[PDB]
Amino acid sequence: KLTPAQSKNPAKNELYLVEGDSAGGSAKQGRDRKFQAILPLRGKVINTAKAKMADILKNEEINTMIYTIGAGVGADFSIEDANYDKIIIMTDADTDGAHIQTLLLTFFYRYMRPLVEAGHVYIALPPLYKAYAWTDGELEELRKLQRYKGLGEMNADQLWETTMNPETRTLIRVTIEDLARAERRVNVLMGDKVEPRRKWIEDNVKFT
Amino acid sequence: KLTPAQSKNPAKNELYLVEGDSAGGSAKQGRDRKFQAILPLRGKVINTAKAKMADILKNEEINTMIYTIGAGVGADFSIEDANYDKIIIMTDADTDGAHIQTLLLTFFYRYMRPLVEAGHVYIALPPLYKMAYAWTDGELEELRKQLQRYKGLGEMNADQLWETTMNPETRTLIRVTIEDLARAERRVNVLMGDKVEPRRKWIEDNVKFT
Amino acid sequence: NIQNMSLEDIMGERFGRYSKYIIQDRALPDIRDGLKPVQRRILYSMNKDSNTFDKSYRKSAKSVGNIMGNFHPHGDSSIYDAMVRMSQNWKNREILVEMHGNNGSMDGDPPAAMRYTEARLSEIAGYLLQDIEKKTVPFAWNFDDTEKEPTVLPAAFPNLLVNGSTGISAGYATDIPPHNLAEVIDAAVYMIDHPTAKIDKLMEFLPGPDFPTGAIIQGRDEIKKAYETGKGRVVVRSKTEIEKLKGGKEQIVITEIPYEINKANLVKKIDDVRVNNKVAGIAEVRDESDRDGLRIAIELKKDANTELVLNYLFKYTDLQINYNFNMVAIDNFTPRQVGIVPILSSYIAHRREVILARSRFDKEKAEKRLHIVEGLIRVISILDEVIALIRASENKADAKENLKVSYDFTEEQAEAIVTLQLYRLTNTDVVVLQEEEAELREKIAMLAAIIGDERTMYNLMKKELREVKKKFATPRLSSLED
Amino acid sequence: NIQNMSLEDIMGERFGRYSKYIIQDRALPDIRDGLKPVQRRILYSMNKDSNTFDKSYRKSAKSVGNIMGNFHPHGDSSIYDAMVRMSQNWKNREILVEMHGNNGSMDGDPPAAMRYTEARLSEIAGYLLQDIEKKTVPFAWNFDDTEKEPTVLPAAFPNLLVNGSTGISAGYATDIPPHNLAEVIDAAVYMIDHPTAKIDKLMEFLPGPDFPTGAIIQGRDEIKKAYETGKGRVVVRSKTEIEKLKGGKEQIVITEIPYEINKANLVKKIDDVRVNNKVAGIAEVRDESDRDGLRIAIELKKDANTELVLNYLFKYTDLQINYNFNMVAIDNFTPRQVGIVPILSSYIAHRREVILARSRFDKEKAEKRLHIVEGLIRVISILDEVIALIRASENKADAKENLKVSYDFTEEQAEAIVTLQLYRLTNTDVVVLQEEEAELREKIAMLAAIIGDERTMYNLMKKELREVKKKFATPRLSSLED
DNA sequence: GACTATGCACG
DNA sequence: CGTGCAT
DNA sequence: AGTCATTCATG
DNA sequence: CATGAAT
Ligand SMILES: N[C@@H]1CCN2c3c(F)cc4c(=O)c(C(=O)O)cn(C5CC5)c4c3C=CC[C@H]12
Ligand SMILES: N[C@@H]1CCN2c3c(F)cc4c(=O)c(C(=O)O)cn(C5CC5)c4c3C=CC[C@H]12
Ligand SMILES: [Mg+2]
Ligand SMILES: [Mg+2]
Ligand SMILES: [Mg+2]
Ligand SMILES: [Mg+2]
Ligand SMILES: [Mg+2]
Ligand SMILES: [Mg+2]
Repeated sequence: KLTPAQSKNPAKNELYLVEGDSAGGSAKQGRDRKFQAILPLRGKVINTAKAKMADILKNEEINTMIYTIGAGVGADFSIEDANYDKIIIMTDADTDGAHIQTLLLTFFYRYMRPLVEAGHVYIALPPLYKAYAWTDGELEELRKLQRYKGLGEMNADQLWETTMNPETRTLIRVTIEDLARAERRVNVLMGDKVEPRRKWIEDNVKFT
Repeated sequence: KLTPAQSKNPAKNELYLVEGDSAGGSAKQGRDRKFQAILPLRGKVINTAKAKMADILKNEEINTMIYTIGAGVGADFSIEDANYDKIIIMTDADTDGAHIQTLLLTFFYRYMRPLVEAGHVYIALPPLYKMAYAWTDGELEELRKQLQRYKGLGEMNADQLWETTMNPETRTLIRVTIEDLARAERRVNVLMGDKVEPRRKWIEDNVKFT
Repeated sequence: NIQNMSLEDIMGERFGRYSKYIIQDRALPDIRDGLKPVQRRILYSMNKDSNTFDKSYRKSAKSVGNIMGNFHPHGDSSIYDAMVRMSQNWKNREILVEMHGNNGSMDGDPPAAMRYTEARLSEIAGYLLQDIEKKTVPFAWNFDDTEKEPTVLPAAFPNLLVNGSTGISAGYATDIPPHNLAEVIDAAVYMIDHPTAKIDKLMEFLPGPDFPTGAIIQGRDEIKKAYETGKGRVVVRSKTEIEKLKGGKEQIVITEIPYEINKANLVKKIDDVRVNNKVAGIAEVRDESDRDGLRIAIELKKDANTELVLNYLFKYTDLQINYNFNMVAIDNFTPRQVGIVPILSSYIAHRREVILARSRFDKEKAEKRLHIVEGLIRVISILDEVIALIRASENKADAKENLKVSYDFTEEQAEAIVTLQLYRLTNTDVVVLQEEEAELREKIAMLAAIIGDERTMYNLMKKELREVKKKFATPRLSSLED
Repeated sequence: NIQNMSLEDIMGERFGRYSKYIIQDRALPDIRDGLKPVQRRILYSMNKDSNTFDKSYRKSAKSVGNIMGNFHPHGDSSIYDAMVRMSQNWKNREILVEMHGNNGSMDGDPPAAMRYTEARLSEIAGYLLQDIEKKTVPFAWNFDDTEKEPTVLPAAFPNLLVNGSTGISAGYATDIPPHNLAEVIDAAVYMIDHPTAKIDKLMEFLPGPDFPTGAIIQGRDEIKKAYETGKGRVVVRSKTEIEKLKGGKEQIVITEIPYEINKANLVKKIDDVRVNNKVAGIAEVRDESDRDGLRIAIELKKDANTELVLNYLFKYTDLQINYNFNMVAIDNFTPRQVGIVPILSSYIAHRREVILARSRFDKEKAEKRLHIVEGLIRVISILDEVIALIRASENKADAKENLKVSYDFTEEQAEAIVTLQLYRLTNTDVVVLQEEEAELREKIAMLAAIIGDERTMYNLMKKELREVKKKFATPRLSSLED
């Protein structure tokens, strides 16, 4: 399922979780094969806060992560026997991209906390415009435009320099700050109960 | 794979071999459930004159016509045990439709001669035009007196299909008869067989590129 | 090179970003035109492209590809799937897309793939788009900032109720059943007249949903409940008949089944009852639906309690099901649960905006011309000296300046005058122009009045709605019981 | 209700239909533009839709669907696959389509689905279309019978040789390797001067194929056989180098591989040699290729016969292969096995027809305009009389009869004058009209000369081909040996 | 949104 | 076997 | 060219 | 368990 790094090296080696085969393929091309592996996520990732742990485990995307990271799941989980120094979630800069980042994160919190609390889980920041700009703010400042509809229409030369190059890339580090404020947050947004989510949405989402 | 007829009757029942799922779907919809079955042929059919009987018996479509018409294949072929007295080939009127027919026929010829020779193997002629319906440019212009060019089967709508091609009353239908065993063995090998040179020749002799 | 963010914060911006979008911009219909953004884009694009009921069908893929490149940046499959649905007459009370080719069945088999089918807008769909070209609805930029697309359609009929919507978002879902076009309009007309109409009275006109698949809807009490609050649970039961067969045996014959129900899967499940003998008495189950009738014979055995069986199938299959109103739409960019009242308020408010906007547009056109037409009538009175001034002018710019200065023409007249073709100098007839002046004056008065009198405006609304009804009205399919 | 047909008289008709069609209009290139019909449709279509190198990329699905609806009545997937290939710079020497996104790789992996990618014509493909708006090429009706499409393109360079073709039909197949643009033009240009050039002289200009993938080509003698008869067997061998390593170990590095060969598979089959110890001394195989360079490191063991290992990889893998020229193409509606000479002549033949057609078109345009410009010069000296006369006329038609009768203007001149906009009476200056008249006369003279003198027409054809060479010429990639 | 198998000719 | 337009 | 799984709310 | 726009 996955395209692996050339050398096994739990100290440099990075796992790129890419949203879609489209981008999955542009990453295989754009990458540095020595220490960079690619694992496509084909479809919307299961929700590990809502699903029965029966199904949760009979799930292809979920199996090949437990098994591609090689540390096992839950508390049977040994961070010391890991396979990657970094784990990078690279999605489209769209909303469904956001949604996928969201489902992955809850899985890594629910079932591999060591990793999130160890600061090994990151999130890529692809550019939104083309010099390159990430914010509608740093754009008109660059007016001194090729709006990226998704990782798709980026070309390996660009993807490398902009977002995969360890020397040129911006890269968000996921960090549990308040264990209890984090469990509440996750369980409201992603849990079985609809009503509190709706409430949250009303309280926090500004429709204008 | 196959959409069966609602009632067994190796005396009325018909098998429609349809090019592709789309038209196979329209056929499911347009048919008469009681006596018309549909067996979609999805893709170009294996060449039974070129390929090795190994690969041939391993070909999904082939196996699911033999085990559908229920009479086995070759000289182990029992006509009296057929399931349909009418096997109808329904393709687009395009060239690749003309191709599929070419390939299906060389199958029945080579592996169910008893069937073709008993006048049981048919070819459905769908309409090319609608302005009523016309089947040949000639039959056409006569209707232009006192034109939806059907690009293929998947563009006709189930009630139209039934009226023009599937309804045993309102339909034109070619019957495939053998007239010269030897002269129809020669024509099949030139066209569908391993050796390329004779085929190249036959084209140069018979096809007018103008 | 690397920035930390809290799990609590990262999950915040992400879910808020997506929640808002999938709510405002995907799963739930606007309350006025009743469309989800994908459907609007389909109709607006096909319409832009002239792919309309009165012209040949286009290949579905041409349409789909155009939608995808100009307006809706997503799956060519989703777009197609959406387009196919708006053409299935067993899912839409009044279909907005006409499709040539296998586009499905109630048996729920796949439609032909995009490469095979052909589509065009239906005539009624045109009515959803009516007057779009007269600046009657707010436009925004497409994902590209390269072309403007409409945010709501003019909706010359109340599509949201006529066709329904459904309906899965985040924090919110929607189920709105379809209704009879004639009934819905009758209510809207009654409410135009009586803004304060109570649900009880409105239901004299709009007694309940009307599925395109007919059948029986039971539950007047809950229909009311639903029209009041947007939620309610109703029963939908299949049209049945009993046929006496040769000597002792009876046959249950089904002719209409519940909306959103797959004929094939039903027939299977009813036969699974026979095969399992969960209830005693079934001899055979036969789907006998041909190309122009729905018919499922359930042949019973001799001495079989035919009420017992029919009751059992009603309970334990989809021969009968409960439909749940959960009418949520987008009003003011916000999700909102709504009943029959705010729905027609919104519609009517909307048609008001459209009719106002439309009349402003036409009036501005009649005026711009009436203005030119006045100037031309003047020119004739002084042709020789106006030609003389142009002869004497240095260029187009200058000529216009002199026309203004020497004869008080306005920029707009000076431009008309100066860009007349020479052969116009042949004419001397002021009368035709004066006739046009008159026709234009009358037209502006009529338009100005609509704009300036709530009543004049509302009678227009009513007039137009009634025309829509006279034209598209069709009988009920679904019967009502309690 | 029925009508019988012979099994012979029917496979005959059916197969002849498929035969002819798949030969003329699917699998084999036209000898002049070097395109298969689908390829020509993609090009002609994108061009009509203004989707060119100078303008934005356009979502791929939009181009495909338009092609499918207007010209090519076949699968969206076939059309896209074709379009993708035209954009891969490891299959075409000179790519005709530029594409944003994953369009594949030499590892044979799949390109991104049509919904993800953007595309537009490359600058050079524009030269394939140059002058199409100018009635320079025979058109025909599309399947719809609703729009005309070109049967061949103008081809401002020889695409059959430059990009190649391949190539599977009924009774015939085609394999034509790519060639260096400049070399091909150099050849063509020579043959223009020397109609009877023989293969040997042509080979001083066109020495052999130039693959986008590079590498070494061995077989001068066979290249000649091929350039003479259309068939030939030649050897292509990968470009290698030997790097020395620490620890006394040496290492083979591959940097160019043979055309039409899958890097990923090649790497496996080489590693397979190591695994099976088929030759002694391979340590490890590594594809070290990255976004900007192909590199396969084959690291050997210490004290290992490096020439032994390299010879084995050449013989027993695809590190070295045989390319088989089988140049067939479609000349006067017929499949024809052809060599360098019928090709280049057919091209020159075609470029002649185009250039002549072009010049007739432009001459007619210029004549018409000159004619109007001549009348306008006259009108200036009688400006006032002409105005007076038009004023005196009753309507536009009468104004023209007056202009003719009284001043001997022609219909076309009179219409021109009479439909001049008033402001034009301010640009009353003969000298710029007299300058246009002069440019026009010159232009007509130059074109008449082209039209009525083969030497002058070929000299144009040579000027132009050389401009294209100067503009798009690039260095050989593949080196030669015998 | 990738995958599965055929035709056709040619080493 | 693998190519590339087709089903 | 059909097929496979997942999100999201609801009964 | 199925619904319909989305990966
Ligand atoms: N019986 C065959 C098994 C594999 N298969 C394909 C296929 F692999 C690819 C394709 C395609 O790539 C393809 C395309 O449009 O590109 C179309 N088909 C369908 C034949 C119509 C394909 C089919 C046909 C359906 C079943 C058959
Ligand atoms: N992990 C899943 C196995 C089945 N599946 C589908 C799918 F069933 C349908 C679809 C679609 O119907 C579909 C569409 O565009 O309509 C797209 N996909 C792809 C996710 C992009 C689908 C995928 C995704 C690939 C693998 C996943
Ligand atoms: Mg996306
Ligand atoms: Mg076809
Ligand atoms: Mg889908
Ligand atoms: Mg029930
Ligand atoms: Mg394919
Ligand atoms: Mg070799």
